[PDB]
Formats: sequence, structure tokens, C-alpha cells
Amino acid sequence: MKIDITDYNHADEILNPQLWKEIEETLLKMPLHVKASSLIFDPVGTNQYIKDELVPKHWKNNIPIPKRFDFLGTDIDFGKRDTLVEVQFSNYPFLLNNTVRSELFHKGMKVAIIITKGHMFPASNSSLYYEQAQNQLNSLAEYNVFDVPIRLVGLIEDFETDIDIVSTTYADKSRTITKRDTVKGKVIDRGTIVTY
Amino acid sequence: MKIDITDYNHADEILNPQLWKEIEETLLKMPLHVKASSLIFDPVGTNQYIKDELVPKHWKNNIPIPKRFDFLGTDIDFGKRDTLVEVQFSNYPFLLNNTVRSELFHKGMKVAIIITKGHMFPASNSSLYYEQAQNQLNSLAEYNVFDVPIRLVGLIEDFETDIDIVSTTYADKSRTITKRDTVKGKVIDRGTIVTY
Repeated sequence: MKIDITDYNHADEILNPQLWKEIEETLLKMPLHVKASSLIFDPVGTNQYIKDELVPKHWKNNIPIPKRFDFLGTDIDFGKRDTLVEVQFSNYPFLLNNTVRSELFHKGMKVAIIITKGHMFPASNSSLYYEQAQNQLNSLAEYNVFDVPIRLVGLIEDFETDIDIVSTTYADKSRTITKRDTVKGKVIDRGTIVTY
Repeated sequence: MKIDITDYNHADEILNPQLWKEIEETLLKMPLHVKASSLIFDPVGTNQYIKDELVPKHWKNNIPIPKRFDFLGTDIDFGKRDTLVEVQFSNYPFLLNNTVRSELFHKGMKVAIIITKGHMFPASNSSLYYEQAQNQLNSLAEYNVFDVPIRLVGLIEDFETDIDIVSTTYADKSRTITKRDTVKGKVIDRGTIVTY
């Protein structure tokens, strides 16, 4: 996928280039994961993909307790050396969520990378999106509310362009994949995901 | 105008019925104030109307310093006895704005009334709206973040219904009214304000 980046409190000069590269390379070669709602962004598939890539690179992971069993895996955290990676795709309250995480951060870790998906992707209801997270952080930054270094990453794709897509069907009850296919497609014109 | 109300921390049992009545009666007989952007919600006209009604009823007022001269008057505060009324129509960061106001509130006032306008009204860019403020407060309430009693009020109008409208044109430079008319209209189908 493609990515848009917003750095706060000079996360760019603080971040270990190699640690950032591991995250960046993983995201760039990663296809768009989608599932039925028709086709919507699949955060669990996405986090599973990220996890399988970073675990072998020695990133320690932790999966936050979901407000709903079938939501488990919608958000995931990774840590390595002094870097914290927080994938936030759920509808958990953004500012409150991070204010709470910020507290622990200040009580070691020196920079945090937050991964979100662009608004262009149709998704679960009220689920966080990049532009919204950026707006909120731009606002706090404006009044010097926080000093923690943050690299905010937005997962996006260009419109009307052939891309690799992974379509999955889950039997959410224990979660199971009953069907999956790796096809080609693109996003039309929020956007609409089209498969070939 | 019509109003929708959401109470937090039992603002409803704490609020002086007469103090609430002064606020409620003012809002109910108040027409929809609009101006050119075509026609959009006019917060200054609205606050001027509210101010002219409450000052004679002994509500002390205070107008917050705007982040922009021509924005001055977009938000206004009123106090009387133990009640705080905060009209919030601007794009100032909601949670941060109120967290800061909350701090002073806890350092007397016993309940706060926050007035916003519904999402149905086309308005200034990124300006706060009722449904958004409610979502954010519902979220903080969910995790017992604040205990301050709040009555959140949303200014709305029914669709396809004849209503009184005040259309104004300002020479924003010192603010001046160069043109104004009191007509009839309605909101079609965000919504679109139509005048007759």
C-alpha cells in the first residue's frame, strides 16, 4: 500500500532509520486487505499481515482487549528497542485512547508510530481514519499539548490504479477464515473497492 | 428553533427549572439566522439574538478571544447564579476546549449548558456540530472521564417545514450589517436553506 506521513515533535529526526525502514517496507509491499461489510477495509487481515512480517524481525507484540470479541485484533501494538508502533483501525475514542497510552508512555520508549488507514477506504462504522487522527493531533500540537514524538502514518492507495487485493470471509463466532482470494482490482471515485 | 437535548451526569436533576426555562424559551422562539457562505448558519447573528434576550434577564456575558478577528462572537458564554451557558459554534477543538474550561470549572458553578447547532445546517468549515459533540461526550461518559453535569443542547429545525429565517450580510473588516431581511423559508432534504 502507499502511505502518507505526518510527524509531530520531530519524530523524523528521532526515529532509528532502520527501525522505520522495517515498518515502511512492510507497509509498502502489503496489499489491500478487504472483506464483506460491499467490500470494506479488513483491519484483522491487515494486522495479521503486519504481525507475520514483524515478529520474525523481533518486534514484540501485544493485542489490546477489544470492547467486543469479534473486534479483537482490530488494533495491535508492537515494540522494539525504543520504538512503539500502534496500529489503530477501530472506533475506540482517539484522543482518550492516546491520552491514556501517552500517560504510560511517560511512565525507555522515545518515539511512537501510529498507523491508520485513509478515509478513502469504506470501513467499519465510526472507525478511526488518518485525516481525522491528523486533524486532532494538529489541534493538540497547535497548543503544545503533548511533546511525545509521533510519526502518524496513513494507509492509502491511488484511485483508478491496478493494485493487489486480498479478499477474506470470516466465520466470526473463535475467528475463522472460510474463504479468501488474492486478486487484482482498484478503487473507484468514499471510494468503492472493485475486484477483477 | 427546535432543540435536542443530551444530559450528562444528571444535569437534568441539578438544573434550576427557572434558569433552564429562560434558556429554553429564548431558543424556542428564536428564528434561524443565516448568511452567505449559498446560505449558511450565522453564529454571530445567533449569539447576538441570545445575548439581547439574556442580558435583560441578568445573565452575565463574556466573549472568548477568537483565533481570528472576523470569528470574534462565534462563541459566547453566559453565567447566572450557579449555571454556565456556553454557546459553541466555532471550529475550536471541542475536547481540548472543554477540558480547559472544565479545569476552571473545578477551580460556585454546579452545572453547564452547552449550545451547539445540528449537523443538518450547512456551516463554516470544521465548525462544531451537535452530533459530533454528543459523540465525543458519550465517549468520555462511557469511561467515567468527567463528572461535571452538562446539558448538551442541539439547535435544529424540522425539514420541509415553514420556519422564520433571518438573512444577514456583514461587512467584516469592526463588523457591520450592510443588509438584513426577515423572511420565511425551510430546509430541504447536508440540508439546504431555502428562502421565499
